Amino acid sequence: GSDHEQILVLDPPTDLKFKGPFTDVVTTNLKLRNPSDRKVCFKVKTTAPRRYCVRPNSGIIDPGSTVTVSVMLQPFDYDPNEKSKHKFMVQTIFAPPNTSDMEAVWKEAKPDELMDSKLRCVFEMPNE
Amino acid sequence: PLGSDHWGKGDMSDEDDENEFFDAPEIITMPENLGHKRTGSHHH
Repeated sequence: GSDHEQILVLDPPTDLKFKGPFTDVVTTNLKLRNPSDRKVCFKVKTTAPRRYCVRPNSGIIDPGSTVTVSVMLQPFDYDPNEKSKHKFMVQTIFAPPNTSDMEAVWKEAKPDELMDSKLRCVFEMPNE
Repeated sequence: PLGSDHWGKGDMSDEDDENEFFDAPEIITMPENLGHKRTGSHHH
């Protein structure tokens, strides 16, 4: 096994769940918590930017603190024979204690210091 | 409804990838892409 976790805790940690008929937008909130004694920049990525929306898109979390990220998944024509192809990814790196620019942290960040984790999109019907 | 004063960065990328990850916008305003199709088709 060659898979490992980022500094940020995620909730749900495994996969993003979308429950509702897909005739309209589904809203799914993801809770991200920081276990560390340091500030950390976060970013969200998705498989389709015209089918998934992420209100914050990115930010910074304080030591011991939590941020809730709302995902808005757009309506589509679901098929019971078709399989889910969609995923989410969250990227994180440590921020310095004295900056006013979050983009500069990602430009000073190295490919060996950058953390990420990945999650699938799950689809569930109301059945009522 | 939702939006920001400056957003939607990142362009000109092309790589081999299992699903293609994108930088997940705050909200969708311009689906797919623009093109030359106007007021039906052909009749040139």
